[PDB]
Amino acid sequence: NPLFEKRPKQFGIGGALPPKKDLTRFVRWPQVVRIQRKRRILKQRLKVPPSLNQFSKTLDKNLATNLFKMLLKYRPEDKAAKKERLLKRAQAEAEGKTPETKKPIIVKYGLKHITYLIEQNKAQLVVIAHDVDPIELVVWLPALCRKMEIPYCIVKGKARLGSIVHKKTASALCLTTVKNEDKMEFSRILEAIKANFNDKYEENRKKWGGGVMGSKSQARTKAKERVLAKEAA
Amino acid sequence: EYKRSRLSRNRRTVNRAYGGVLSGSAVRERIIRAFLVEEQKIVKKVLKIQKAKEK
Amino acid sequence: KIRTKVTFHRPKTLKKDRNPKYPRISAPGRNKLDQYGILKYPLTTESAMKKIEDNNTLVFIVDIKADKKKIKDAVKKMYDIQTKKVNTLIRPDGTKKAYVRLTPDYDALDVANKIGI
Amino acid sequence: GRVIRAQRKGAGSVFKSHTHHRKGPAKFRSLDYGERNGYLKGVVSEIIHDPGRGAPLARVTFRHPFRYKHQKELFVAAEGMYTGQFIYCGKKANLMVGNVLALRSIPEGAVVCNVEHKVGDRGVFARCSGDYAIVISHNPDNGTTRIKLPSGAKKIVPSGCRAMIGQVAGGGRTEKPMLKAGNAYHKYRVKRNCWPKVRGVAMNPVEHPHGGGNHQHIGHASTVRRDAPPGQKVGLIAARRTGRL
RNA sequence: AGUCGAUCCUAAGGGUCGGGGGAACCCCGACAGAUAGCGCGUUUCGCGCGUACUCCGAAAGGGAAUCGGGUUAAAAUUCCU
RNA sequence: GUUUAACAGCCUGCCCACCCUGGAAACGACUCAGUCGGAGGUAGGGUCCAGCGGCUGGAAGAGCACCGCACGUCGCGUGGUGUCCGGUGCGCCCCCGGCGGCCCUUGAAAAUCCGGAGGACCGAGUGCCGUCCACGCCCGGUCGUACUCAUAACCGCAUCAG
RNA sequence: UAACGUUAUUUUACUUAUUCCGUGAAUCGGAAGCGGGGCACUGCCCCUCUUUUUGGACCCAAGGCUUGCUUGCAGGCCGA
Ligand SMILES: [K+]
Ligand SMILES: [K+]
Ligand SMILES: [K+]
Ligand SMILES: [K+]
Ligand SMILES: [K+]
Ligand SMILES: [K+]
Ligand SMILES: [K+]
Ligand SMILES: [K+]
Ligand SMILES: [K+]
Ligand SMILES: [K+]
Ligand SMILES: [K+]
Ligand SMILES: [K+]
Ligand SMILES: [K+]
Ligand SMILES: [Mg+2]
Ligand SMILES: [Mg+2]
Ligand SMILES: [Mg+2]
Ligand SMILES: [Mg+2]
Ligand SMILES: [Mg+2]
Ligand SMILES: [Mg+2]
Ligand SMILES: [Mg+2]
Repeated sequence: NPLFEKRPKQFGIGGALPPKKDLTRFVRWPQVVRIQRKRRILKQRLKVPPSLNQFSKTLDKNLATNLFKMLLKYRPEDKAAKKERLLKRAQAEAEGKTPETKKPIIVKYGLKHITYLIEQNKAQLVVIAHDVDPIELVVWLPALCRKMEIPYCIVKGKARLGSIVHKKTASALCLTTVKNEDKMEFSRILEAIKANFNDKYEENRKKWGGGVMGSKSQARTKAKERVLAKEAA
Repeated sequence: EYKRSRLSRNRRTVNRAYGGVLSGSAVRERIIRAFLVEEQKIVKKVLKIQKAKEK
Repeated sequence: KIRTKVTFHRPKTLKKDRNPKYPRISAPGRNKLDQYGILKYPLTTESAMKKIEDNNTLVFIVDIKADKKKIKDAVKKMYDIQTKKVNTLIRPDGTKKAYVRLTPDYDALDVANKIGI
Repeated sequence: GRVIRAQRKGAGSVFKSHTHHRKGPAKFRSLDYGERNGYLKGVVSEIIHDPGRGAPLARVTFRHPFRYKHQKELFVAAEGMYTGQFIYCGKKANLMVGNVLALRSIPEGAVVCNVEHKVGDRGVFARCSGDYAIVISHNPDNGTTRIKLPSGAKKIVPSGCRAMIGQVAGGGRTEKPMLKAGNAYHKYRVKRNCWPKVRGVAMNPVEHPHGGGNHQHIGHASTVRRDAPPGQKVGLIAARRTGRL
């Protein structure tokens, strides 16, 4: 008991060698990491034209969760389900004399088909991924949806859209019709999305983005402004 | 010719701290310097504590 | 994640040993340097005979690709005789010659008589 | 019609520096947290001669700030420094000959050597034997210090640039006459193939503008244009004046 | 020929990856970069270190180890003792 | 002509360097030259370092010289004696030691080897854990190796006074 | 010499393009705490990051709190 004692270490310039510390912010990262970080920095710094800036304002968290839990029950059949349905149809063709089957109600995907449905005015709701690369594929989609009076929303995750439609990624999704039991909630989500995106399209058309400097330069500017205000008062 | 398999240990070892590397006078000087410097460090720390107590 | 080193090191990733679907070569190659190919023929010059008589040593003409270990193994296989040491040289004509000294348990003269020189 | 010697210099391969026996570059420690904020102590272990360099160099051993090992450095020796001396490098280092300090901490009128041009470059100014820079004034508004260089020029550098207190050792070397060609041969043998030098008027026209003639003479003004192409730019280049003062 | 050399090391330098040029033959050469790997214990996996060439370049530089005596027409610090 | 190899042991201990006692002017010691000493001289006693130094084993059984017997065509046969004791040196070749002069010249790197600072970790009671100690056991690849190296063995058209 | 508009030359602001420098990319920016000073009274503002008689050494955490279960030992926070 009396043999135990403290051995404090005096850490400082010229003192005891410091212990292992977090050096993550000083790491010489690989080229890919460095470039992907600098790309984000440059996009933040440069001024974003309104057409691209409109993609920074995505659907709110609660609204997105509601929309996606709604979409999960309209997913397209997977490969196993398709094969099972096809084999059942083949088995029952002759025996059941080709019985009629109700038209399926599922989400639509694929930029070609979505654009065609929007142009034909069959689409009732459009969902656009915010991180499409190259973004020229969907930068005009909000304008087309506004012109066709089709409610559209911009959501986070082409990967999440692809997961909805059993794909790695999906540029956009579309709903053309909804079930009777879901019509009321679909109308609710539709009015929310229309008030969020479609009605603000005109005002967002003139709003530029970007122009955000680094934290250190922001602090310098704030210090200069504080000095100026203190001197002026 | 200094290889262990070729030369006896006593021929290549000196029985003292830093034996075979530092001379006896150098080792003595190092020991004295270490002891005196640690003593002066203790003296400085005690003097600083006493001054802090006084103020 | 906590990084204590400023330098970035490539992480270690699993590697797999080759498991080819087909063998590139259908079957293993033949053993070109067998004992018969190693031992061409004994030397029957005056110097070779003197070596046999005096130093209990046989003189052989050997494949240039053969080493001392292979020469010893080939001599053992061919004649069932131990070797104390094998010395080798390459003659100016380009062929390898080997002085193979048998152990005292074996008689070079008897071995030569059995071989047929 | 032939490439002149001055032109051939640039290709090198016989005009490259002779550096076989040199002891490595002489420079300050890499600027780090300890030197930026406090001070770091090292010990001078040896004073050595660097072939081809008039000024002696000093080997200094430091304790690594954050590793268990010795940090070895080679500084341009300042006059008065000796083996076993303690050297202090940092912003808070005392103003003593041999210490390396940021120019912001060096009062006006101070004599320094091996002055940095860019913060952290480890010293580029006033490194030759007997040479030094003088601190003239400070400007806190833009954080810049003014210095007088050995040539007499006044230069403005960031106040964070470091400099060693004192003048470079080995001064007065050039006072001694050499008296013979052998001394110059030995001097330049460890520097580069730049000696002896053949006068242009002693050559034929093919290899020098000054060559030729039945008498030895230039035949045209030895002052040449600043924009004269290589091979033609010989003599007194862009001279604003000539002759005695 | 384990003992004499090459072989090993590196010198001036040479040849290169990546990168940068170049119509291209090629040019610069570790300089635009996720290095080779190295130690400890092991359910062969874990832990800890890891500054972009572990390449060529000396039968006079550096460097593991042999001595007498004898022997052939011609070999020996290599053959015999 | 009257010889003694590598290697192993013991002894010795150049010129230096180092250690203990002690405390010096009337200064002393000292080299061819210098130089050294209260930061400890002279003096007394020791330690270490080199050796291509000494003795022993190797090793006299070998080599050499001399004197005999024998086959006398082919015994590479057979036997004895000696190989000892001193001197000398601005001598000659090589190696080493220690000083001094010279430089605005300061006169390579790496492989490799040795030593040291630290002590995480580690063992038992008639056996355990370690052990750079002594002895014993096994193995050691590939290529070059003849000869000339020159008034004829290389180059100069040659067996060329270069 | 200004309301409108054209033209030319200078001064100056930003940093992400671009250029340059240093490093084995090892404490960069802001704030807050531990200590030291004054004020008058409980708050303010002003400063520091621990090392300067010596040719020494310095790494791989002691200690405290807290969990698995009662520790072969192992997992977290402070120390930092
Ligand atoms: K030319
Ligand atoms: K020259
Ligand atoms: K001249
Ligand atoms: K002329
Ligand atoms: K003239
Ligand atoms: K290229
Ligand atoms: K390269
Ligand atoms: K060699
Ligand atoms: K022998
Ligand atoms: K030997
Ligand atoms: K040890
Ligand atoms: K030979
Ligand atoms: K030769
Ligand atoms: Mg790397
Ligand atoms: Mg003249
Ligand atoms: Mg390439
Ligand atoms: Mg190698
Ligand atoms: Mg005899
Ligand atoms: Mg120890
Ligand atoms: Mg010819």
